[PDB]
Amino acid sequence: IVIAYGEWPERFFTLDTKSWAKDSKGWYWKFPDVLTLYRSGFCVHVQCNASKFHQGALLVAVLPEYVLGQPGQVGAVLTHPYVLDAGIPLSQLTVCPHQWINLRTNNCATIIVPYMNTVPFDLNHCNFGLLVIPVVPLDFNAGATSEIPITVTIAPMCAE
Amino acid sequence: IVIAYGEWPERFFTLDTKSWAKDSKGWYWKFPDVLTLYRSGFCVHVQCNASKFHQGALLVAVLPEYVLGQPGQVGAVLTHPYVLDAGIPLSQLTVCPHQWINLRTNNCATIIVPYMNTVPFDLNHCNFGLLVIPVVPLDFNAGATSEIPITVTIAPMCAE
Amino acid sequence: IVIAYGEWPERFFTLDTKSWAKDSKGWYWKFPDVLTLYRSGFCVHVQCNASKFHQGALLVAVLPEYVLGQPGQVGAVLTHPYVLDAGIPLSQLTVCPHQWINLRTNNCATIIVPYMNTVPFDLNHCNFGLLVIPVVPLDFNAGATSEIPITVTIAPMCAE
Amino acid sequence: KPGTNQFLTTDSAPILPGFHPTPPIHIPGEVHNLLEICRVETILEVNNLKTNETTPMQRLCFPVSVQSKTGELCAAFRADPGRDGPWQSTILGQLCRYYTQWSGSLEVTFMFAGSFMATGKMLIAYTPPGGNVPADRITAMLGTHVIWDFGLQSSVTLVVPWISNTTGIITIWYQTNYVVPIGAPTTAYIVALAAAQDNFTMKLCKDT
Amino acid sequence: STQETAIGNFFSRAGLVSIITMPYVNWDIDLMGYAQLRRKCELFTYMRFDAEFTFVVAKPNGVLVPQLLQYMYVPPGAPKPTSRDSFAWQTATNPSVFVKMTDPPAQVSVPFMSPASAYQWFYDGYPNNMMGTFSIRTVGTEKSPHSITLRVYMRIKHVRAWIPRPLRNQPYLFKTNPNYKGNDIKCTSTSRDKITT
Amino acid sequence: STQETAIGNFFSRAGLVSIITMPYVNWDIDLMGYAQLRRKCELFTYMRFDAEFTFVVAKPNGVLVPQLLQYMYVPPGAPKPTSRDSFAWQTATNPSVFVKMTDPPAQVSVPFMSPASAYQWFYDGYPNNMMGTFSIRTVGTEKSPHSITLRVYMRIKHVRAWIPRPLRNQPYLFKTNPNYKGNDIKCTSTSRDKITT
Repeated sequence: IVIAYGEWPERFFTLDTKSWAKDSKGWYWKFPDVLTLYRSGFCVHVQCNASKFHQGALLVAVLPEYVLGQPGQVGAVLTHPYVLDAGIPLSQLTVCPHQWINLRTNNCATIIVPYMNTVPFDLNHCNFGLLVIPVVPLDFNAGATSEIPITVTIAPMCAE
Repeated sequence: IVIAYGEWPERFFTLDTKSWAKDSKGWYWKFPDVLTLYRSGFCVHVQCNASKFHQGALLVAVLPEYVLGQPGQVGAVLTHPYVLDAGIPLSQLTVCPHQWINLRTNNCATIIVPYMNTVPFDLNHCNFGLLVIPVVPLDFNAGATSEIPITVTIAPMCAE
Repeated sequence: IVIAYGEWPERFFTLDTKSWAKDSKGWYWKFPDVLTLYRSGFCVHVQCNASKFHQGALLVAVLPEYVLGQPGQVGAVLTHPYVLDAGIPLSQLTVCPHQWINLRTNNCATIIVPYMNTVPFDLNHCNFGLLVIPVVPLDFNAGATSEIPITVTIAPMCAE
Repeated sequence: KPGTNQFLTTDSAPILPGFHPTPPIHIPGEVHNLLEICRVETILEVNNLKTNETTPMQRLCFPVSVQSKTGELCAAFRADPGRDGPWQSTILGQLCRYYTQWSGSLEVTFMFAGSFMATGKMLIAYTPPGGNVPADRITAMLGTHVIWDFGLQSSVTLVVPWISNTTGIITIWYQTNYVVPIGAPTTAYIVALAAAQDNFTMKLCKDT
Repeated sequence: STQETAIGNFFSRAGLVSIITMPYVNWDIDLMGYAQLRRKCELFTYMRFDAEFTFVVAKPNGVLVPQLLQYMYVPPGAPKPTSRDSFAWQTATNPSVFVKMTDPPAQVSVPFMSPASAYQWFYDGYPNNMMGTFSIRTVGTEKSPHSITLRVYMRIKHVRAWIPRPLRNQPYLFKTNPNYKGNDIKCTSTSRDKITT
Repeated sequence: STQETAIGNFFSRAGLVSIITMPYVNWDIDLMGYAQLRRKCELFTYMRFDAEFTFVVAKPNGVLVPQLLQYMYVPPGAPKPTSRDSFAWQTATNPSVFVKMTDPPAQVSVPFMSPASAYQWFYDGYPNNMMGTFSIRTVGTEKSPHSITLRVYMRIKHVRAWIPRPLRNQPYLFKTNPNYKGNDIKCTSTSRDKITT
């Protein structure tokens, strides 16, 4: 587990599983839009199951106040993942809370994100984004499954 | 207050106000249909406001398992109030819990009805009816208001 | 009772009774002119007797240093009661000490006003006015009395 | 240091050192804060129709009559003191034009002015900011509402929970028709008063 | 907090009160001048305070010139000057201030000056609250060759107010008493079309 | 030591923020001006601070002239002036400063002014953080005969920052939102010929 900025917040909704092909670019989700006054945290949980003959490396990281240059439950696909579609370079995305989904090693990553806003209480404002970037392209031998699924689980924490 | 059979159950919904004319016959409501597994009581409250120059006498009484010979929130109008539209005579309706709305005297009547069914837990079954019968016809002099309204308030008690 | 600004001052003179018609506008009296070195308070008492079949609403309120834009015991009649005949709107007359003479409810209103002047001791200076405004016009059915009287009683308190 | 010989308005040698001003007295009634002024009820102008400009004495009340059927809308207005409309005629609305940002709760009181022999019922419902005005009495009853009968009580107060500076809208419905005996007037008038609660504040100064 | 709406803060931030052009002049002190401040003062009945004036002087077109001036203050009871060479300009009972034009503006206060205990914005009887009179001239026996215009800014300090009264909505007509236009009364609020919206 | 890289030192040494030429003008306060400071501020998401401005004025060619000026500050909610002789220049709610040209520059601060608790450089939703507006004019009814140009320097004090975010490498296109040129993306680092050296 990784706690965003070391501050605890004070059901199990499962979104659709995106398919990771050999030429995919990335995906991102906005919160709390994806689950559709307000004050609540979250517990993001991403799992990527694949055989031992596959290789790759994902990079899941939150990004508060992620403006672009309302997807919904389905999500969206980035166009230029090198500049994160917002001008900021991908090579320094590690500043924000993050995790690695190295397929040679553990295939699960969970992030605890508390409430981060300039007002104590808040439907038109999206707090933070959740980016999944295939830093290392996925490869396999012929005859294996051509698509490796990824599952995202969202659990509200300390809602009010 | 009158407690049905002396047994306590263990918001304030206001229905539409029916108009009491000089030739009206009566009204009845079914429960718990009027507020639309289940186990709950009720707290019926009927008020009839009129001037001091009017006269009349209502008779509000519940009747468990009141079969006829699904109105809804609006209610319904009896056709032959003498036989209660079910064969039973009106003159012995007093056996069930009841109250009088004598206009010369108090104009409010509240009834507490607990759960009365053959099974501990129950949408297609209506438990009891609520009959309002103008036993004494209303009369007034010319020039006064020709319609006296009646208001019904329902409050669920000990719902589960 | 209502005490003006919460400060006690430290016979029963009865003025003429003005007649309140169905198209009247208002009346006002100046003090201490109406009872004709000086230092004294007052105890104003206004009563408006009417039958239970009448309706209306008066607004009696004092107003220190009430300049216009010497009536005497008789009084005077306002010309444009909406602007209080002085430019100030009637809708915010409630800032000054006041009372309501709602005919459906109590028909008496008494106000205690202490001495309010910039000098410890004072015949040419009028301290405060006393306005009576029919905010809600009076109405009745035909055949009833067409004029409802209002009586004003003045009692000096702590005179010197 | 920079910033000398400059006249900042928002920032002195006496001219008569030998003068001793008159000592004060105990004139009764002194205001230390403007909040003590915005805490008294004042008459609202709900009947702000375009036909009362010629005779502006009828704008302080709205009527109820026997001609109206049951379950019908009577009056409706927003709950924004700063914006133009009915709240222009109250001391709170007038003083709120001298400031920029305000926050806190509000309370509104009504007062029946009919005959003593008239009875009935009226439903007052307030909807929170964000949504739509109710289209039916049954829809309005589910929200925050107060049932008022003028046959027993003569004045009721509805308290607005919270406002800030997309505005809350208040409504007045017809629970039951207006009943009246023979020999009494067939029309009654209602006056509405508004005032602020004990948590109203203002932040920045402005000029009207 | 609640300190942002106190009576002291509500009467601060000195603003323009009068503009004088001298292409000698007399300007009596009168807070009931510009309608912006008159309506604010008329909220209360009795007010007690003192002022602090500031004179920023400059020729038209804005340029400054090395000229010497004299601002002279006159108490409520005193003969006001009536000529450029009267004995009033020389009598010492009423103070005066000398300052050159190419200098920071002259700042001077004035205490609570009244026989009573508080100013009265509304008097019901017949005859009182005069605050003084300022006189401005260019020092010298000859005639100055440069036109000047100065604007006076006034602050209010140590404010106390009594007996609040309703505000005013009708337009003003005179600077001394409150007559309105009693034939075209303007309503306070705006107007709808039907009372349902 | 480590005090040389603290957040307070990193946002000091007031620099030029805007240059204005008047051959009346309005200049709204906007830190997201010159790209040198915009990239530095965009490092964090939430920032809270106050500023301290300084106006050095002079005619072109550098020579100074004895002229009187007026810098006027407008809060976020207020009507901005629209003419040389509007009532905005006379309303007293929004403060103003008078200073002659042949004088040390006028230094004035401004507090943390926002309904929220911190400035937001990145807002994801739809409609907020305006800081005010300065207005400059030459005092006088006539027309000034001398052209002026002034440059505004701004400092930052009591800096607090929250939620660091990645820096920016692509060139800017607009002063309000971050669109880049999505067809000629420039790489961050330089390029070798073969990865052995």
